[PDB]
Amino acid sequence: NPKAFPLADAALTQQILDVVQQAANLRQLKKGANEATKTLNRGISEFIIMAADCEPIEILLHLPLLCEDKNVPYVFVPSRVALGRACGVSRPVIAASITTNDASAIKTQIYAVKDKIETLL
Amino acid sequence: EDEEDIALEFINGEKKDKLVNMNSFTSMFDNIQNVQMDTFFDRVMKVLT
Amino acid sequence: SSLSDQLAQVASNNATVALDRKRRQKLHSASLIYNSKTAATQDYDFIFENASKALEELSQIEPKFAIFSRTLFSESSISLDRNVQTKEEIKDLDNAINAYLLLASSKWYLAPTLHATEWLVRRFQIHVKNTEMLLLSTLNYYQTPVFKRILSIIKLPPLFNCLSNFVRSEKPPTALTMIKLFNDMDFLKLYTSYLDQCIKHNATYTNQLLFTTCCFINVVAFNSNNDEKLNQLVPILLEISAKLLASKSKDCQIAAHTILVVFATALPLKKTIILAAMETILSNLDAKEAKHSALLTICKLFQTLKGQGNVDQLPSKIFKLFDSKFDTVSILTFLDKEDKPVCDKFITSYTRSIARYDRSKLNIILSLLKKIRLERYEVRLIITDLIYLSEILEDKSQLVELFEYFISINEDLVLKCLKSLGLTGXXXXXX
Amino acid sequence: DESDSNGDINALTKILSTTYNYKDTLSNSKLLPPKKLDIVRL
Amino acid sequence: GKFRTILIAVNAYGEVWEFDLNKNGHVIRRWKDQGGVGITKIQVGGGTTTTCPALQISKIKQNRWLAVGSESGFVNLYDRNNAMTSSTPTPVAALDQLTTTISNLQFSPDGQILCMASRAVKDALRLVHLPSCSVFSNWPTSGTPLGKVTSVAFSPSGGLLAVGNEQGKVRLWKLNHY
Amino acid sequence: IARVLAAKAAVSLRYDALAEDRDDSGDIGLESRAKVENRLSQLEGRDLRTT
Amino acid sequence: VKQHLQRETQLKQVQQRMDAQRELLKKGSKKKIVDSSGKISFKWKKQRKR
Repeated sequence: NPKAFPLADAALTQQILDVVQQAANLRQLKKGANEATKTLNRGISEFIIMAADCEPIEILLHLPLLCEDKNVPYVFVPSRVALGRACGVSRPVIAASITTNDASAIKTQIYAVKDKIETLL
Repeated sequence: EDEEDIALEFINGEKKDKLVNMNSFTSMFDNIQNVQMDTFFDRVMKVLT
Repeated sequence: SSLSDQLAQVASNNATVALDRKRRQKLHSASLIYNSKTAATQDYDFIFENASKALEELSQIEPKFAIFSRTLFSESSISLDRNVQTKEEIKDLDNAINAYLLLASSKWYLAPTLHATEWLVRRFQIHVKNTEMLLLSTLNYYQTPVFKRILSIIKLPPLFNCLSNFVRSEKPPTALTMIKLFNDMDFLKLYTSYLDQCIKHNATYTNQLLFTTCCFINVVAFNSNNDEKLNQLVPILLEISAKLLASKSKDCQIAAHTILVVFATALPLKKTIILAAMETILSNLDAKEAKHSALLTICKLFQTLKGQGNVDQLPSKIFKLFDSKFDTVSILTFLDKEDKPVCDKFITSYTRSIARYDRSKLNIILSLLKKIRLERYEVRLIITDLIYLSEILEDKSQLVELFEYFISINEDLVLKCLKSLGLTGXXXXXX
Repeated sequence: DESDSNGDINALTKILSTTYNYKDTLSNSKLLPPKKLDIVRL
Repeated sequence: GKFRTILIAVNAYGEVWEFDLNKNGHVIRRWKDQGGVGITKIQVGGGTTTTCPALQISKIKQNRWLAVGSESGFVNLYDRNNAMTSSTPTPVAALDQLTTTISNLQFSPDGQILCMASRAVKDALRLVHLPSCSVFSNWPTSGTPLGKVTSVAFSPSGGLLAVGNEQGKVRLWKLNHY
Repeated sequence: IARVLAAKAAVSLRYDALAEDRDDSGDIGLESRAKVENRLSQLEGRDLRTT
Repeated sequence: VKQHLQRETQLKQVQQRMDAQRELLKKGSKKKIVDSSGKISFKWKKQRKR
């Protein structure tokens, strides 16, 4: 979609969806569009992964509106069937949100990805 | 061509048919009321194919 | 057995016999229209006025109810109780009321049938004696408020034990519980013997005949796992669809197509059964709208089976019958439909039958193949027959143009069948 | 009253009378049936 | 008398490469699997594969089914007649009956059955019928002894089925159709 | 149904507040309502009683 | 407002240790690991919940 903004490449998408698959093992990951909207308002979101091929795309465009206010990074992985399978859930997931836990073992690997997402912004 | 090699055309020649599973026709009751029999039969054939 | 088991068996046989006044004020108080207090305070003479006034309105809607005013709804038929009469005379009271609930069941949304059957409820006790043909005539109105009243009277038979939790319930009996009725192997054997009784009088109506199949589809659907259960099921269902094709009515015939196509996809039937079914679809196929549904059966029936003899030539009595009811131009307008159903495994049995039986019209046999992308083995199995035909038939130039279509596409397929049978140079030398 | 003495209408009833098992198991189809897999552990 | 062989390599992210070995190794085409993030195994089938190979050169037949494993149970079936056109093809059916990492995808030698197994959870072989993409429901039951299935194999000829475990016991079956 | 509406009404609202092109025929919304009617008539067919 | 910032960050950690306790009950196969520091966290098995 042309409404898609910052859309990660083929390369960084493999890094983002690997951290998603490791955050769903630590259960540190809230799932879905209507739950990633929650973690923004609580402020406990590290960053926001979203899908690009969701039809209609307008059902998740409020998250780039919301993240610009609260200064939380966001990208678009290209396909919602991908982010679904990497999240541990049978249904396709169109927006995924990494929560903040500083005791996490994967904290280092999140901030490596987070810096690359703020690089696109 | 061998006799078993003929049958691999007969195996590959079939196509996938959508099956009849136990939850496939239970929604048809909501549209029985005052419909013509022609337009119901296509609503069966649209499920099977 | 015990005493109280045998002594409650006498209670069923005297369920209608009014003995005490309190026994009468329980039996007479239940009815279709009036509530329990105002029903017990009125004569049969009062009810007969409202019935015979209403029944003359139903005679105006259709003249078939005019006969029952001579026999059941007559003024002399107030004094007759069921219990007083002999055993032969009761079966005639059943066979009148069984003939009545066929004609009554169609006009059941209308207000006058509610006032009409109620005298035949309250005087003739059909809510106790014969509640099968009362309920089987009115089994398709389960969502309506009139069937909720019919449940609020009837002591349910042992076969309708699925609805027994919905008697005097608030909400209507839901759509799945209607399927749990038809899932039983015995309750179907009523609904056969109700329907073959209902076709013989040629009063089968559209909303009724949908609700038959919309249950008969689901019974095949709920039993699509248990291959034993389906094996004992089609003496019940296919014997309907055999008799449901014998109907003059075009509307009954389309219902037979819905059950046949659904069962054929759920269970691979034998070759002889499908060719049997294809004759009876062909034989009584008269009206316009029954023909379109009938063609999508044979389109779908031939793809259900798969095995040796899958693509066999049609038998002689079958094929010319299919040419009689379906035209070779009309089958071409069928393939050009943008629906474009999977006509794949049938036409390669249709084309081979042309090659053996008729042979006069092989211009069509080219134009059949441009319109359908066939399967790989089918084209080989066609071209073997034509090369047999190439030697036998007195040689013809239009047959040469058929192979020119196969010199266009799949050249090696033409070679490999010739390298299986005959020579490579001899076919081009033959033409 | 009863004695036995275009295609017919009774063609579907007659062949149902003359068969007792309806599923095509006699074919040796060489196509595999869905949902029911004949297997024998060795 | 003449055929060419083709590599089908899999990126972990899900990009399928198509090298051909007859001429020196060049890409023929690329196509991404729809979805498929953490991908373990691909094996093609329906013809001659490395499990059900050929005898003479005329026996070599082009395959028809392609299956793509995952680390989340997802198998994706590709009809090889249609998927070679668009180069970003839609898979036919997304099989998701397993719950863990796929570790063995082998076909029948006739190309009608797709095994799929996981070496993580015990008793985790599932058979998939083709082309209907319906998992078989009767076998395997609960009481079908498998163990942690680590190695599945079909016969080329007789229709047998050999399933390994972690315990060491190779338990053998017979597809009674064949 | 109060979940399924408030989900699909949240799907319908973001197509209305945040689409600069509107087909203005309720084309997403009638696709939303048909999913709830499928959810509803599924959920009325199921019943807690024993048959 | 110095105290609210001291109140809230203390009050978030009550949720963070409660939310981790609430996520132990649901499904899945859990691994009891202990760090070398002594803090207890869990690691659920890589298994797509259905």
